[PDB]
Amino acid sequence: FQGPTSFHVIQTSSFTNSTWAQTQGSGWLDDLQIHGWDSDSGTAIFLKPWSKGNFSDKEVAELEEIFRVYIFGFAREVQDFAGDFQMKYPFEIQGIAGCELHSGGAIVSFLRGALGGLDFLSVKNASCVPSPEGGSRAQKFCALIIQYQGIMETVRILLYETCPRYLLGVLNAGKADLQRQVKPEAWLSSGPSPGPGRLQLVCHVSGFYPKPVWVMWMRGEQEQQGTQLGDILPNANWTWYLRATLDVADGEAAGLSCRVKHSSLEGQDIILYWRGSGLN
Amino acid sequence: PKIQRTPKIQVYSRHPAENGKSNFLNCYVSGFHPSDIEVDLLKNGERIEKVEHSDLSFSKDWSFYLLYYTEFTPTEKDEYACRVNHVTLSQPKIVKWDRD
Ligand SMILES: *[C@@H]1O[C@H](CO[C@@H]2O[C@@H](C)[C@@H](O)[C@@H](O)[C@@H]2O)[C@@H](O[C@@H]2O[C@H](CO)[C@@H](O[C@@H]3O[C@H](CO[C@H]4O[C@H](CO)[C@@H](O)[C@H](O)[C@@H]4O)[C@@H](O)[C@H](O[C@H]4O[C@H](CO)[C@@H](O)[C@H](O)[C@@H]4O)[C@@H]3O)[C@H](O)[C@H]2NC(C)=O)[C@H](O[C@@H]2O[C@@H](C)[C@@H](O)[C@@H](O)[C@@H]2O)[C@H]1NC(C)=O
Ligand SMILES: *[C@@H]1O[C@H](CO[C@@H]2O[C@@H](C)[C@@H](O)[C@@H](O)[C@@H]2O)[C@@H](O[C@@H]2O[C@H](CO)[C@@H](O)[C@H](O)[C@H]2NC(C)=O)[C@H](O[C@@H]2O[C@@H](C)[C@@H](O)[C@@H](O)[C@@H]2O)[C@H]1NC(C)=O
Ligand SMILES: [Cl-]
Ligand SMILES: [Cl-]
Ligand SMILES: [Cl-]
Ligand SMILES: [Cl-]
Ligand code: NI
Repeated sequence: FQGPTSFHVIQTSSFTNSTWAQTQGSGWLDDLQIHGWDSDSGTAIFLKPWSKGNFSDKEVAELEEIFRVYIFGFAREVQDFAGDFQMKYPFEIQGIAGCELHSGGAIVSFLRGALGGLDFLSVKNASCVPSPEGGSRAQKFCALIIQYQGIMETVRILLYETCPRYLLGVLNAGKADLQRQVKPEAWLSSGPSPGPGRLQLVCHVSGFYPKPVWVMWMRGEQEQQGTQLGDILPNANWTWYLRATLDVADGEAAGLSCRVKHSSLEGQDIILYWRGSGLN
Repeated sequence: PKIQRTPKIQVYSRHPAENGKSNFLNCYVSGFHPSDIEVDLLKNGERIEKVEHSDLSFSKDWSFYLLYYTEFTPTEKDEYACRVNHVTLSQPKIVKWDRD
């Protein structure tokens, strides 16, 4: 199957001072957002009609309540212990947790935390593992948290029992959108000159879904190894954008073409031809 | 918890620019830390009021990223840009849209 193969929740908790902290949270299938968190209500926002997967409305409400209590309690506890952990304001904590489906069918769960944009801890085999970047503070944190009976058990259940069934259920529930095929469009432009007597040619590919794509500059059937793939950029409404560039000498641009291959094109590649002297 | 990272700013159109044809202007802001950021889309130096944006996300290296976008009708003379302010910047950073 094509499309996303993992589910995760994220948290960003920004501590301005000892009496002001705010948290942002959301739920994702790879980099596609399927849940939002509404801080006005302390409840989730279901972004797709299938965002609850195969879970009952009762189980979903139970999970929303766990996250609401967690978000409030997290800020409460961090503010209470910040002095003991020698925290300097402002500071920002990030967290990600979820699970992924691998080749062979195994589902692997993960949980990572960060402080100041650096790794702070991870969960390995239902244990708190301090990250070296986290120093003695992360060691102190893990030793303190594992003594919370309720928290250790809730985390274990959510990562290893709730997440794998939720993932399978939502990959199935959302397959109309997750495994849809959206055709790219492609066009050529003449980019920023890399130097004297040199040109940059740009092949743009936009609006495709899923993300895997193949773009290359060609001279006939010869793939130009000089092709530079840009990083994949997002469009709104679950599609992607990509630039493929080629730096050439002024008199070497004639004869070039850009070829695009995508899963949605049913083996019918897009071929664009670069023409010189402002003939596009 | 001390190193801050300045935002990368990439401006692009959803569709090839055709003068007088409705399109979408995108501004992808990434690689920044901490998360607080102000992003505006500009038309001839003036802020566009109706701009949409993604909820906060971050990459595996913990750097934040956001997509800002708006409907736009490009012409020959009109200029478009993305203006960003962040704690790592002393002044707002402006990246102009360039179809070429
Ligand atoms: C949401 O979906 C989940 C996935 O469902 C499957 O996939 C989707 C995409 C559709 O194709 C569905 O039709 C399909 O069911 C549900 O979770 C899965 O539920 C099934 C039960 O329905 C469960 O199967 C059982 O597995 C155990 C063995 O499990 C252990 O071992 C395996 C490896 O072998 C390991 O992977 C596991 O983690 C465990 O360690 C087995 O003993 C069961 O056998 C019994 O029942 C069968 C008939 O079902 C019978 O023939 C036998 O004789 C025996 O009595 C059975 O095969 C899956 O393991 C489970 N998958 C995961 C990853 O958890 C999910 O169901 C709910 O959770 C389940 C854990 C279970 O409690 C269900 O009763 C729940 O409804 C579903 N709903 C929700 C709300 O999550
Ligand atoms: C603790 O931080 C509060 C929130 O800070 C604001 O939001 C952050 C996310 C960030 O953008 C920061 O720059 C902001 O200032 C402060 O409250 C704010 O205070 C300012 C200035 O007084 C005021 O203009 C804001 O409206 C107010 N915001 C909110 C949401 O309350 C705290 O200030 C104290 O509390 C205020 C309510 C007010 O009584 C003020 O006089 C206090 O200093 C910050 N507290 C401390 C002790 O520094
Ligand atoms: Cl994808
Ligand atoms: Cl809340
Ligand atoms: Cl073209
Ligand atoms: Cl080679
Ligand atoms: Ni400490």
